[PDB]
Amino acid sequence: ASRHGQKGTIGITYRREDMPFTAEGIVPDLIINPHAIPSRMTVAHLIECLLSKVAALSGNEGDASPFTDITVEGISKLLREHGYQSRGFEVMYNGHTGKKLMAQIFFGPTYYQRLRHMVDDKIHARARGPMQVLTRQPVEGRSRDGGLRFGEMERDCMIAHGAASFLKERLMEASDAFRVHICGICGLMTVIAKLN
Amino acid sequence: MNAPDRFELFLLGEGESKLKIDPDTKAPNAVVITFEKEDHTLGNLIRAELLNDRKVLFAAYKVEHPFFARFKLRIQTTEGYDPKDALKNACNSIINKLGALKTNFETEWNLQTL
Amino acid sequence: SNTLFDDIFQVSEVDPGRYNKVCRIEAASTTQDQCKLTLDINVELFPVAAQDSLTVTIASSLTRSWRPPQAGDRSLADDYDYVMYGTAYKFEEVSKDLIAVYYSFGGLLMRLEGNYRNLNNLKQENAYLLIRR
Amino acid sequence: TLSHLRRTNTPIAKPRQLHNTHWGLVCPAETPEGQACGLVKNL
Amino acid sequence: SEEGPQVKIREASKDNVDFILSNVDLAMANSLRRVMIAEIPTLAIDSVEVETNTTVLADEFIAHRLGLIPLQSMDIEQLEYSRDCFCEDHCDKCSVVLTLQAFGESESTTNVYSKDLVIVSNLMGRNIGHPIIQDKEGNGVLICKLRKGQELKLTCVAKKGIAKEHAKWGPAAAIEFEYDPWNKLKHTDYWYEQDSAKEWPQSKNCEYEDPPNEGDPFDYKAQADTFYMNVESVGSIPVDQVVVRGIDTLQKKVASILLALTQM
Amino acid sequence: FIVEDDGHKELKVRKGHIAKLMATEYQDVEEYTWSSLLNEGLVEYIDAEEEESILIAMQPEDLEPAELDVDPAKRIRVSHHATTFTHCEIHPSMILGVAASIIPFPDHNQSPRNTYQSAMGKQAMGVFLTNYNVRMDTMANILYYPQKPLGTTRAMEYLKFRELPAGQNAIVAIACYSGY
Amino acid sequence: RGNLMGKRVDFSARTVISGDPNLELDQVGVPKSIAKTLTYPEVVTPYNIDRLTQLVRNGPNEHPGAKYVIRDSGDRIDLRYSKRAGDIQLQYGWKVERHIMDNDPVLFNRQPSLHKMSMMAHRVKVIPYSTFRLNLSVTSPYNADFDGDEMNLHVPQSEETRAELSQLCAVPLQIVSPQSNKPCMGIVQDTLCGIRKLTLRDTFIELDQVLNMLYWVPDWDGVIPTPAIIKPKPLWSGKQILSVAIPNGIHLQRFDEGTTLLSPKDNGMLIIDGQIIFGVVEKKTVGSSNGGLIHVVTREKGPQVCAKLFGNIQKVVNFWLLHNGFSTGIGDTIADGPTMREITETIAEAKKKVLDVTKEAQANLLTAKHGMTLRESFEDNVVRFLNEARDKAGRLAEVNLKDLNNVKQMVMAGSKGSFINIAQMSACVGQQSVEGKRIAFGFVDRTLPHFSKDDYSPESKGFVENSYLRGLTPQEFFFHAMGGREGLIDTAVKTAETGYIQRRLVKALEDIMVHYDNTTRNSLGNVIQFIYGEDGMDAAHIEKQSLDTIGGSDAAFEKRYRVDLLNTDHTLDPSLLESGSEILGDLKLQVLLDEEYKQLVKDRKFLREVFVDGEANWPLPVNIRRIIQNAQQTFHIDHTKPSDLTIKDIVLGVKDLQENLLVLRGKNEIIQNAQRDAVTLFCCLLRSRLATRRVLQEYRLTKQAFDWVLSNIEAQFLRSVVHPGEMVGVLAAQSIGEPATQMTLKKVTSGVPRLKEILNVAKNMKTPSLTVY
Amino acid sequence: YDRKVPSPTGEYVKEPEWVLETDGVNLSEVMTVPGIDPTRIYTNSFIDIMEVLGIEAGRAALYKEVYNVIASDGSYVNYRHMALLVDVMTTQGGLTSVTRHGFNRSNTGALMRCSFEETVEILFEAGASAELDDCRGVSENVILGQMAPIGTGAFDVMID
Amino acid sequence: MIVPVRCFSCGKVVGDKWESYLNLLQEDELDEGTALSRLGLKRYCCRRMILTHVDLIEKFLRYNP
Amino acid sequence: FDMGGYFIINGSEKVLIAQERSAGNIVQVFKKAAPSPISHVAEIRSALE
RNA sequence: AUCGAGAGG
Ligand SMILES: [Mg+2]
Ligand SMILES: [Zn+2]
Ligand SMILES: [Zn+2]
Ligand SMILES: [Zn+2]
Repeated sequence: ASRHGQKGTIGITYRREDMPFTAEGIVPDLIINPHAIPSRMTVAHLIECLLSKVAALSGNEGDASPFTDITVEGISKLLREHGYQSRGFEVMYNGHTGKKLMAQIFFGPTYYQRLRHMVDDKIHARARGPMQVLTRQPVEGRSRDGGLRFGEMERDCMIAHGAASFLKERLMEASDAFRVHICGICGLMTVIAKLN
Repeated sequence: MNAPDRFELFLLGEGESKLKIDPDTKAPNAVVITFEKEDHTLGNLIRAELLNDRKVLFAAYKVEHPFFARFKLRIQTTEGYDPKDALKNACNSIINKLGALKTNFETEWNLQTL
Repeated sequence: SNTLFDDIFQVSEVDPGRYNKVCRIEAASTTQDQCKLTLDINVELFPVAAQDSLTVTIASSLTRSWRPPQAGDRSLADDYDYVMYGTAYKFEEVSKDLIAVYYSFGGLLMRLEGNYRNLNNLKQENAYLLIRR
Repeated sequence: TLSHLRRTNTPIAKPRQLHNTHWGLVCPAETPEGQACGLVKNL
Repeated sequence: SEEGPQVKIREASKDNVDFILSNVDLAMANSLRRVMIAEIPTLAIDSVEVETNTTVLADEFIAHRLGLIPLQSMDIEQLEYSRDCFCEDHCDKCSVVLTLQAFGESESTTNVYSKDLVIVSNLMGRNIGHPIIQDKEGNGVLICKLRKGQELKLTCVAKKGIAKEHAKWGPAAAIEFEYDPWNKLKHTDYWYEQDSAKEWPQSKNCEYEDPPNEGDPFDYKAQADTFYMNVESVGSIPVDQVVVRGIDTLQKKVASILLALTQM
Repeated sequence: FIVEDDGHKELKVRKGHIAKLMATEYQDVEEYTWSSLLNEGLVEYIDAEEEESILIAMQPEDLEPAELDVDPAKRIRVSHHATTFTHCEIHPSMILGVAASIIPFPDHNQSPRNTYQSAMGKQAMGVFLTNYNVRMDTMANILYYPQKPLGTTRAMEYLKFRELPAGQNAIVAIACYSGY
Repeated sequence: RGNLMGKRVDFSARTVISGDPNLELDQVGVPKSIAKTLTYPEVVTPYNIDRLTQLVRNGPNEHPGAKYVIRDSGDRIDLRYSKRAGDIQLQYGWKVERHIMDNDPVLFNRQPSLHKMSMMAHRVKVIPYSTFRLNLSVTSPYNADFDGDEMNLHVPQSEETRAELSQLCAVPLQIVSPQSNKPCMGIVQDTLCGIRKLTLRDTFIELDQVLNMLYWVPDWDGVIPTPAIIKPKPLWSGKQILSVAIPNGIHLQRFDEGTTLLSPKDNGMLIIDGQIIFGVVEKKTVGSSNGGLIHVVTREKGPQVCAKLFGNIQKVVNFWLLHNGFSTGIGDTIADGPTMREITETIAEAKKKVLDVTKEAQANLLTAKHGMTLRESFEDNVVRFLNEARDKAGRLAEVNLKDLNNVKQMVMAGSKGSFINIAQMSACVGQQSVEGKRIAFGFVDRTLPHFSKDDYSPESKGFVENSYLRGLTPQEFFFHAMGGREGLIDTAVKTAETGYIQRRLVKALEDIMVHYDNTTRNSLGNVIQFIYGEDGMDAAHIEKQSLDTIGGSDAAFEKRYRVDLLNTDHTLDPSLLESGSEILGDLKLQVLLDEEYKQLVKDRKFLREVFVDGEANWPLPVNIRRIIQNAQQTFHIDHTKPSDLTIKDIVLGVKDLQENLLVLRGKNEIIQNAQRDAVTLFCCLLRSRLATRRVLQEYRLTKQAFDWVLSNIEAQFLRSVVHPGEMVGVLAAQSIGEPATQMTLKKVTSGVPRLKEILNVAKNMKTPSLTVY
Repeated sequence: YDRKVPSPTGEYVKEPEWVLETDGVNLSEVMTVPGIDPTRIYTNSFIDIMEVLGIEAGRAALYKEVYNVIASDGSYVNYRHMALLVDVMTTQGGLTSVTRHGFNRSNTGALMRCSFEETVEILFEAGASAELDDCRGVSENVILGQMAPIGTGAFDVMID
Repeated sequence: MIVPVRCFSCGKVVGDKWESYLNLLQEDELDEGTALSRLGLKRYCCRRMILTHVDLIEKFLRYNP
Repeated sequence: FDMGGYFIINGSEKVLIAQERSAGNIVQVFKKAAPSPISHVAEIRSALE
């Protein structure tokens, strides 16, 4: 995630040759989607990218402190003094083909953070596994080879779908099915089933 | 954890053939060649050179998934022209052009001072 | 398999509405006073300034898969310099002795108004529109 | 660590709102999401 | 000189070659630069055994850095891929064994560079395995730092590979790539506020092509056939060799396709 | 800051005091400290119930006299319309916590985004302590090559960020590309 | 509630999700490490034993493999470390717990499960990475983002269960939803933006890219379409290539604002037999709209065709975008210097308006309207002034944005963005509200200690005139923070309240089912409804159609439907019918048209009685516009030749068709009258559209096409009926609760609190009101 | 209020009208005031409508209230779902709440009602009253792990 | 925690340039941009490597063993 | 760089979160809901030193 | 197991 509430996961990793490239040979370390800018309204992300571009080019620090007279116009004037388009756009060529892209790309350094939520700490599949001592139902927890919970809401969805058999299979054969003998008179779980 | 070994991008697996060739459906004198363990570097060049053959009616290529290093090349040619021969000619033209490029670059390099 | 309409128009209006490679063109028929033409034109390919006079032809042929024109053996049906292909989508009776035809060349549009053409410009996808200097 | 060492809790008539008097004292932004919003605060 | 693609070298150094590639279809130029990035072989450290590590770093950290070290690869085609050689793990015809031992004997911090790398295997008289050293003071890449008392003693094995398998096997750093510097082909639609010509900077390569005439219509049948390239080498392989081996690798792949066709 | 009359109202803190403070800093003479400002009546502690009876400026330039040719790109600061000042803010950015002080240009983001980042900055990996190799913690993660941000904040210097950063300056492109 | 109505289940997986443009809609990308863990008990039969033996030969450590073998004895063989997992000789009747494999039906799920569309079935596609992969046009029903979301997967364990997953809960079956009687899926994000960028008249494609795009369509026919430009240079239009993905026989008509049949701005949409004629494609055409491409295709060709249509559109547009590119930067947030000058001038003008109103109020020269306080009037006016100022500045900005403005591009496409986004980002972020009013005096008679007491100015009470581009001042920053905190509290409270509301709804209606006598009863036999929805139709088979007898002048109604063979001027023109002149003045053939017109007038009176405001567009089962458009193509009607339709044919055939429509089936008077009631509105629609003058002049049908339309209407009507066993109570509860979960925020209670008042039948409402006419 | 009304020519045209909105409610006495239209009077207190105009008017007012709740958001839900909810709230003569004291105090089986709220008191009173559960509710069959009369389970399959 | 060997983006080796950069700053009284240009680092992808690096090792080296 | 401010209990580092509370010895005047027979209240909670 | 804290959508 950047420093602006723009969280995301890796969807794919491309090698350098497949990546789009600027005429200087520079290549994005990272690519984010424009469809996450307008709804969230995080202009500071883009101003940070501009200012970081100018800072790396000029070898200075970017004063992105709040409540200063650092305008977009001043940063843009500096960047254009460095020979780049004042608004951070850059002509980029497609990696697969080598032909330029019709649209120019907003391209530059941006501070990104690696967060504690990684995938192989989350994977979990069960099939059969350990059971709880009391309920004879699957135990709880990925770190216990446990099972996922088929809560009342999921039961509701399966009822709405009309899948009675899947609902029974989830509730009995994929959990705590049990065979009990009962009396036809008492009607209770009383019979002494001396089986063999 | 689930990541494939990197060498599967360019090392052919067990029984995997570099080229598979299947006749097309609903298109006369057309064929689909599955290239295994290759990417845009080769497919784009081959399609571009095939598009220079005046007896090639159709030529396209596609990588059905970035996960896998392989692609499909569909070629349709004029009647009395096997598409495999069109591929052969395109490849030989590519090699001749690259050889000329290498020769000219070596000349210009030997002409230089640094 | 032959021509269905042919005339010469004096272009009156050119409109590049929001586009950079297409203008809509409004032309009045030379040698007619009840026939008019509206047409989207790729002005990058064939630029059309106002007051020009252009020969316009609606054809039928000369489907199967499209083929590049070989190496030169293929013979055109056009000494013209701008040819498109479209589809008729409405046959509007504007009034008595007044009919208009709407064509779509891949989303480019044509509206042609007249009265005389009757055994032509039928409910057919087949529509080659040819334009001469 | 710094954020954890400067944290407040409110054991629970509109507490979760950012009251005007919070100016300069508690952070306007740094708060948890969910059912601790506005109750847990950072100086 | 010879019919086909033409080359005119603008400038050349031991690390950079800026040239003009004329009379080439674009896909060939793109495939060439992709090959220069990805497909030509290099020698790099692909195994590390750490006898002792009393440093403040981790073994895998140092192993990563060692893999990233540039090593000489001029006579690399005279080396075998370990996957293709017949040794048990590695031999002298497929691998190069480096040795690195350093100790903090001095009170002042003792740095550990790539000049401290020692070749142990028998090179058999080929330019291979010598670490690239372009530092003006003769040292190499700063690999580690040692406090008095710490030491680092280890053995590396360097094998043959390409940047597709791991980026350490990349000979080229950045390939500058431009064409149609005046956008005559209209291959990109510029973004502007007031004037595209004023808000977009002028290319260094604009001088090498004539400006368009405003009264000229749009050349709808033009195609890109003149490219401006600049190849930068890490130093493991010279720039001229980077591009020449790129060309050779590309045509070798094409020949492999041709041979597969022959086998079918 | 403390505002008092002097030929107008002006802060009791003067450039000579700043010079002595910075001279004390550069030694790292009798060192001029924060407590010296507090004892010399230059700064004052104020709680919420007492700032009910005071009028606070925002910049020391709000005590400048008055008299058009302005920069159109700057924020619309308001002529303060005010007088009878008793104090001045040390700096408005000091209203923030340690988390939100890492955010670059948080005055150009909508507030929930700043809240989200303040919640997520505590999940960024980096060097949490230089002695991480000497502690045996239940869990620890450390960046291989931490980078100090290209876009900083004058609050970071006191938060020790650029010494112990928690991310990297990635070359980011914003592009629709392959749809992944 | 923790062990019986919902428990922990075996054969369950859970993983972080990511998107994949190269996955089909009903496909789910399953990590290989998960496929090795989840098993299906396949019984060895002569159809599988050659496959199962090799699978078990592979074993559990690699995929495709197997994990256990279960024998006739009931004993279990653990293939992981049994000494005999190399000499396994399979005997029929055993079971192999084989690895999960491609095209297995699995149940994919995201939580919270407010929807039957939250738990849909997918075809397995084993992929080589640690994330669940899914198509983007399935994110909407799940409300799934790829910012860290986890999703769950369940594996059936019997052929019956797999059948239920694949024939009831499958993703293509869920495309048209009974909630909102419209599709729940559509083209989104990159695909939605590029499809608009590509459908422009300025978008032209050359031969190489055309051929690559064509091959990218998997169901391609191999017929390279003839280009829209031939002579100067062979050039295709983006619409031309895109229409390759659209199936043949698809017709879509829609008009938007200034849409001629020449569509000067390329508005609306016209698709004639899977080839679009005019119209830029955007969210109206291809989103989850009512009557869009997805609705039409799902109803016309079927769920599977639409499911592949999603993939084809994605694979063409994503490729074109990949080679065209799209971006966004701060450049798209800047307006001209003149524009910003006008914007700050507008803000200052509204501030002066507020100041004038304020001095007026201080002079006690205000005229407080009846009902509200003097101060209430003052507030109302100031808030209105500032809201107008923000909106006018926003319009200045939006007008100043070129068509190259990527933010405007996304907004025009509908992929992302809105007016207020542009306004706040580039003009003025506007007024800040807490508890529905301006910023209060949290201090004594002031909002911040930097203001003087009793300051009601726009700045002091939470008006931010700067844009996010310009930068907020400290007080503006704090006020924005105050509002945003209120927003977060509202979110985190509404979630819990709506979850409780949803649970109460579901528990109250869980036992409501359509029985086989078409009623709607519960676990007691008690009747809730006698006909589900008072018409007995599945909501997924229902679309908005216009009732053409409602509106218009009586004069236009007469001009449209009146047929008078007893008048030379108001008789069917003989070119509209073979029996043209032979029918003029026919006395007996005018009682038929007179009864037709009489029932049409009665229809108009009845419908105006039911729908007082004269709204003609209502959701009815069978779409007849589309059937007529189809009949004009399956039989290639031409409008110069006259028809062959006897007036008797048209009138008596429509009467017989009305007689042939069934919802109930019994043979008694009361059931017959319930049937006659349940079809009354649809028969009104039928009479409005199948009128003699309409069938002859408005769409010149032949008798062949007319009988075809009659049979097609009957078929689709019988197919739009509810199915007995449908649990319409749970469906109703979820269809109410899900849009409630997305409720988020003029002196009336509304939203979640008002819904809570309605549901708990609260006696003491917070806003009781009487509306007196 | 702007109102759509049939003009003498037959079209539908806007005919604005003065409309009185109160801040309180006493329906029984206001609608008797002369000079108003007692046909069109309406309230957001649908309980008053239920106890003034009968139960069906209460049903219609309930649907109108819920519909306005949905439409405030710009959302749309098909008539059938909200109608089903309102009928369920209404089909017992008066107004039944979706609440502990409401639908969960009904003739339904004890096992179903105990699965919502007041879980154990319901079972206690069921034992005291000696209740009998038909087990035709879905919650009963969920608790017993049996196929429920739902869709695929609302019929039996036998041989020919 | 110590100078990266190569720029992540392009792969230009930067590990040999750290001591040279520090000497250009302190020894030669230069500013950061000029030193970065002098060491051949012209692309900002290469420049953010050296310019924004925190050399934490010279702190780990202060611990005794 | 360690800042302190924490304790070390059984080896684990522990932090005392600041508990927010209403200050005592402040007199506050409150209203009462309409269905209450008293109109206003003046409360004080007497906390000692 | 229990209780509690923190965190993710
Ligand atoms: Mg999400
Ligand atoms: Zn008994
Ligand atoms: Zn060997
Ligand atoms: Zn670099």
